[PDB]
Amino acid sequence: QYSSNTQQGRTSIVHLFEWRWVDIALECERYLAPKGFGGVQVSPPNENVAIHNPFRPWWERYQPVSYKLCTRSGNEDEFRNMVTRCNNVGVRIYVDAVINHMCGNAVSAGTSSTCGSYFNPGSRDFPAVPYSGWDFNDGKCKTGSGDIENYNDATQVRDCRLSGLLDLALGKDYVRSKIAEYMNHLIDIGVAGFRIDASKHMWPGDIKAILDKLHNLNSNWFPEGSKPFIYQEVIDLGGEPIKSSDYFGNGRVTEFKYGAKLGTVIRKWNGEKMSYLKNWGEGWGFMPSDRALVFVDNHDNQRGHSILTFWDARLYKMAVGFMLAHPYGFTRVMSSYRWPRYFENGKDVNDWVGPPNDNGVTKEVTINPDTTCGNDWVCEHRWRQIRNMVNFRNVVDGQPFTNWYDNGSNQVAFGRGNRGFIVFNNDDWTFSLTLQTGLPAGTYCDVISGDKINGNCTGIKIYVSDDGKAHFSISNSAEDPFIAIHAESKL
Ligand SMILES: C[C@H]1O[C@H](O[C@H]2[C@H](O)[C@@H](O)[C@@H](O[C@H]3[C@H](O)[C@@H](O)[C@H](O)O[C@@H]3CO)O[C@@H]2CO)[C@H](O)[C@@H](O)[C@@H]1N[C@H]1C=C(CO)[C@@H](O[C@H]2O[C@H](CO)[C@@H](O[C@H]3O[C@H](C)[C@@H](N[C@H]4C=C(CO)[C@@H](O)[C@H](O)[C@H]4O)[C@H](O)[C@H]3O)[C@H](O)[C@H]2O)[C@H](O)[C@H]1O
Ligand SMILES: C[C@H]1O[C@H](O[C@H]2[C@H](O)[C@@H](O)[C@@H](O[C@H]3[C@H](O)[C@@H](O)[C@H](O)O[C@@H]3CO)O[C@@H]2CO)[C@H](O)[C@@H](O)[C@@H]1N[C@H]1C=C(CO)[C@@H](O)[C@H](O)[C@H]1O
Ligand SMILES: C[C@H]1O[C@H](O[C@H]2[C@H](O)[C@@H](O)[C@@H](O[C@H]3[C@H](O)[C@@H](O)[C@H](O)O[C@@H]3CO)O[C@@H]2CO)[C@H](O)[C@@H](O)[C@@H]1N[C@H]1C=C(CO)[C@@H](O)[C@H](O)[C@H]1O
Ligand SMILES: [Ca+2]
Ligand SMILES: [Cl-]
Repeated sequence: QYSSNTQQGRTSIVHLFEWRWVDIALECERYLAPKGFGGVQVSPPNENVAIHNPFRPWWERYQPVSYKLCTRSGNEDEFRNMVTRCNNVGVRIYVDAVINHMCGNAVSAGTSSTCGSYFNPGSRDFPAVPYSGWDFNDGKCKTGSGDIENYNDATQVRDCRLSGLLDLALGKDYVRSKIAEYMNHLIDIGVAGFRIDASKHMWPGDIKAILDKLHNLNSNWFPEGSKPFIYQEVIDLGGEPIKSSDYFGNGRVTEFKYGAKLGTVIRKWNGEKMSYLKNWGEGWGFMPSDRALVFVDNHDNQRGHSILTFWDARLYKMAVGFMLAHPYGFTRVMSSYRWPRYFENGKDVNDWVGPPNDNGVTKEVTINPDTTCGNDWVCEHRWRQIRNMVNFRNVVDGQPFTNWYDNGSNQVAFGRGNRGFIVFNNDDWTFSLTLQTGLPAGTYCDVISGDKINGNCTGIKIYVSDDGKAHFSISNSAEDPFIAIHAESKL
């Protein structure tokens, strides 16, 4: 469960949040394959509640109605088509598995669902599965409300309703088997693994029991005996009885400390500075690198405070670039849509807004002439600075963190063996200095400011001399105050 199952030399997943299956299929072929992306995390592919108040929120997809592969992203045919076309060009699909719960307990009965399935929350009736009253934790939960009230009580965190979401009885072999049936359907289609939603709200032993029932990966694309990559969503910043480490038996775990601390550093908040990143990773009290799934922001926390997002583009690019250059963890890049933010007493009252849509119909991802996206899709994964850093990570794969420099403040650099070097200026004055890069002598294209195309650079050029040294100059007023060069950006 710890191996991503990506093609050799492909080291990142991108979350194509709320993207339609047809758009993902095309993206694999036209972009992700040739740009060396490892895979795609997809929104939940299973039927959910169509919520009309407010209007089709992104979070409706986290309220299951059945395991029918029928959503605003598309149907089962489209989903199969996407996985096949993606695997055929060496790009993997990872499913957002919502298996802790069904929908909100107070949702109205009926067929207000993305595949028209009937369901009745009040009577605990989900006949498209089927689930019935016996398949939920109503009787196991010991809180007065039936919901989670206190995170300092590990038992209710697992046995009670997360914000009133009906809590599946994962201790029952029947419930485990219905979930495994769904996950096995996806595996056989060709899915390479799973993001396990709300992992904290499940007993590690119940997750294990479900995983024990899973097939090996599809033997047309994957070597014999391949297991799904598992990365479990557990938010653990400390201070709670449940720990990320409790889930290590099942696979990797999201390291939420990662983006929280890096954002704080890059914003220069709380007295933090980039020079402190010299011992980044386990030195910052993070989980072991071989279990961490890392990211600057995710679909939840990009809607809250302190986290860096595409809204803070300049600092965001640096943070994502630092992450992609650094060997700690397995990296996931966010890909978002814009929504009509509106702040009222410091809260975004429109943080619920679903993907770009015309009366609830998801808009296609259009591609502009300059390779950016239209229709309000942000496409961070297509931003030159990020896309090129995704390749940087591939090129330097397996090389050691080395040649660290800092000015004691916010001017830092480091290399990856003899294959890549990166330089950051986050201070309020100019970074002008000759540094040991660890690289062979040559002219290198800065892949942040530009591209190598045939035999020239479209941006900055760095000149590495015979002793591996090169001069860097980065103004503090630079639009992208960082430079990165690697073995494949050499002229
Ligand atoms: C979203 C996230 O929530 C949980 O995370 C906890 C975390 O475990 C805690 O440690 C802690 O963390 C804080 C920490 O304390 C801070 O100090 C630190 O700085 O920041 C962190 C936060 O980053 O708090 C957080 C937040 O509570 C889960 O542990 C985690 O798994 C969650 N992420 C997941 C899971 C889900 C669930 O599938 C997805 O959730 C999203 O979708 C749901 C469902 O649609 C949506 O909720 C909506 O629907 C509800 C039914 C509704 N409820 C109301 C109705 C009631 C009547 O029945 C009431 O009973 C109830 O109380 C009402 O609130 C919600 O209002 C409505 O919004 C979620 O909002 C949405 O996020 C995530 O996307 C997925 O990634
Ligand atoms: C282990 C520790 O890691 C992180 O701490 C960072 C600091 O946030 C950062 O400012 C910097 O701290 C000093 C640095 O170590 C030192 O070399 C430099 O000269 O001065 C810096 C402060 O001015 O670097 C450290 C990591 O080296 C996290 O932010 C911390 O939360 C984290 N602490 C841990 C460890 C313990 C055990 O004592 C608990 O207190 C806490 O629960 C846990 O999170
Ligand atoms: C492909 C493209 O990537 C990069 O562009 C990013 C910005 O760097 C990023 O900050 C963000 O810009 C938004 C900005 O923050 C805000 O002021 C404004 O309201 O909205 C902007 C988006 O419209 O997003 C864009 C991408 O959408 C580079 O900075 C661009 O130079 C880069 N274009 C290049 C690169 C290539 C090939 O690598 C060519 O295809 C393209 O023609 C060329 O212009
Ligand atoms: Ca639960
Ligand atoms: Cl996540």
